[PDB]
Amino acid sequence: NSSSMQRRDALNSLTEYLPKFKWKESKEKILDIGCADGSVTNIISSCCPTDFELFEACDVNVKSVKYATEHYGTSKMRFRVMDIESDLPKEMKGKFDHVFSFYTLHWIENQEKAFQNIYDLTADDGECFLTLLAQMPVFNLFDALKHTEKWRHWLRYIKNFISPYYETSDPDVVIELLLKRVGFRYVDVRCRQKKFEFYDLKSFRNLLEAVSPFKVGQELQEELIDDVMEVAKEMRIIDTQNSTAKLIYNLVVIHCRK
Amino acid sequence: NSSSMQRRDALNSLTEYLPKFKWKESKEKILDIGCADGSVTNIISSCCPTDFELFEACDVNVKSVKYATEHYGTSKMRFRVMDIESDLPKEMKGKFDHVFSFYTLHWIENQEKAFQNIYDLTADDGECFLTLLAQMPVFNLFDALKHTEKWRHWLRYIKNFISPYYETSDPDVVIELLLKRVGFRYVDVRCRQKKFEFYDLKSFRNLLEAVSPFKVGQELQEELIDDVMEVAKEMRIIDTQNSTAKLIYNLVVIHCRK
Repeated sequence: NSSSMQRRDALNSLTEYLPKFKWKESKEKILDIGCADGSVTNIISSCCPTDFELFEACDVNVKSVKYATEHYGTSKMRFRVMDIESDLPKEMKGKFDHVFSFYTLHWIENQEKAFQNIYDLTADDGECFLTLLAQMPVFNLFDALKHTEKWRHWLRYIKNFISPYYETSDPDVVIELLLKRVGFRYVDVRCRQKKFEFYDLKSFRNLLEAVSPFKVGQELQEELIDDVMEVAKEMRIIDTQNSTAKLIYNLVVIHCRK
Repeated sequence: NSSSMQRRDALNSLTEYLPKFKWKESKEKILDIGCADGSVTNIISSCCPTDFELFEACDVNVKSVKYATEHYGTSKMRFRVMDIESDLPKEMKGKFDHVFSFYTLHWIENQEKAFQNIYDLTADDGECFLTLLAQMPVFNLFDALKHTEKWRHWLRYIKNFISPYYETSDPDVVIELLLKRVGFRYVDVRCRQKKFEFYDLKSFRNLLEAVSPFKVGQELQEELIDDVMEVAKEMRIIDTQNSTAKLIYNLVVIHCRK
């Protein structure tokens, strides 16, 4: 049960960039896109040196984890279920002075919609701090499995989708070009190479079981992840001699203002 | 219910210094002095890029909060009740490759004992990352109340104690001199000026109620903290016109090796 790399990365990126944004607000309404567990939300709020006396809003699509935090993240700092790929509830358009979107580790289908939503959810002279993934071997892992002669036929009807910036050259400029066109006045995108090591394959298997894009039966789910773990060895994502797994991935840190 | 300044400070100091220490260990046993809520312990573990497959040990003196986290911080990463001012359980002498001690906000009676314990709890070529408080108006606040003609007589038998480094000039050199004498081969002590603002007096009162060094009856505890809040206005720790409270305090960041 480790979501640690998301938590570690959310943390290091937040701390590194805290000094770079200006709050200069008497009241303040802050939104956190892809909250999941409130572990990050709870440290964000404490690390934010501003008033935000109420309406620290946060959303996720998985509604079990959201409610699980509604019980734990506590009151007088709102929780919600929401998708940023869905059409915007106009009620909260331009409601938030600060938006946080740390990477989800679920493949996103439509980016510019999500970016346009981040643009529409932000008030004026309001800041956005987003991180997302340019290269992530976990995505490459499942994609390969989707293309094994065993599974290729049965997962054909599942949509791979496309990121206009994922595993492209200079994803930082691509995303900068996109965000300006969406209307963002200030933007500052940087690539950060990250490494996360799993010291037992059981920990690695639990991530893949959490992240699997595939809806196999309780019957098959074992067999599926067994074959992903095998593909992971072929890919050298797993060290077969150490029984370790190292993820080398590229993080895109977006700091922008409207 | 905000322990945020301890959490915010633990965080910023940890992240800033993560790149500066070398793990270079195959196994690893890590101890966290003054754990309280496992909020910091849970982010430390995720931010530590090392094996520590088991024996991530942690202690506090208040046994309700410890058990409260034993239920929440989960298994295969040990919890314990312990005081670092008490005589060392030899069982864990030189057991830990990394020791963390983020400041407690309770006045410590004996430092060199605690420092000597930090020295005895650490294995060889093992790192210590400690933060503690050089100047903190909260301590000055209660001290003044201890010396009001109303309370002076009734709190006379309570011990004020002394820090050889607290509200001294160059506390950084004093603590460096002490830690070397304890035996530490590498030491690197720095002063960090910190500011934390409370935007309502109710939040401030809840801290003081949590931190109060004084054992007044449920009957009197209200009257006591009412008088601390009044002393806080006299001290200009509380802005009477904004109904805010700003804490300007000095943090001592210790990075050392045996």
